[PDB]
Amino acid sequence: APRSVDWREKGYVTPVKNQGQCGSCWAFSATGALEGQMFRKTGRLISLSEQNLVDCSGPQGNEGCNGGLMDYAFQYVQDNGGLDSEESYPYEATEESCKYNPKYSVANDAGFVDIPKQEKALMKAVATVGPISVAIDAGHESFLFYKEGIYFEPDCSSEDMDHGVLVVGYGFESTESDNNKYWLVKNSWGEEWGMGGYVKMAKDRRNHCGIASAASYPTV
Ligand SMILES: *[C@@H](C(=O)OCC)[C@H](O)C(=O)N[C@@H](CC(C)C)C(=O)NCCC(C)C
Repeated sequence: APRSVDWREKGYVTPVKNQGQCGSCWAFSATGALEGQMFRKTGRLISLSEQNLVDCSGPQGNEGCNGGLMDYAFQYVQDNGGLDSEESYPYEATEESCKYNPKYSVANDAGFVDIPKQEKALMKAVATVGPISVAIDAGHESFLFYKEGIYFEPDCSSEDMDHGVLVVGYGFESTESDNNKYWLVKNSWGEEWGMGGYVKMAKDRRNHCGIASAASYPTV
């Protein structure tokens, strides 16, 4: 497979968003993955509504600002027959009653694919599909203060993930330790966090922070 992938250069990726103080990481991960697959299909990049997911995908198992899962979001879009655009259903960082309106739907999916729990399988998916939804252990102060370089947290867990994010590619850069490979990850904490809102997370370092343990994408 390729040594370097960046789906932002192919037009698959919207700008970095900010979930605020709502526990809706799962919705931002899911919209990011669906934005990529919809672009793959139609050639149009349209920002999608996280609030739509927060308010409306409870029946699929999500819990609004109290948490959720990207697969449940993908199941909602399939079950519901649509998902509204960001512009039409903007983000409020709080859970309200469902206000979905199919007239303003701009996306659909026919299910989702869970990737085997191996970084090699994740690499194949990123290389051939587009941006991929992933879960990571972000529960460390080092992640809060990340600025640049390849993120490696020795206390990171590969089994207990708490934050859904989006892999938009992978690459390499020479480092002191010769652990040079990284996943290119879009976060949802605004562009002031990390490197314009992105983090390079250690790749092929024993599933660091669990990035390959719960990876998936929607079928479009
Ligand atoms: C993620 C978030 O906003 O983190 C703060 C930045 C949420 O807390 C969240 O939904 N977490 C989620 C696991 C992620 C998606 C890997 C979770 O804890 N889900 C629990 C089960 C769910 C069915 C309610």
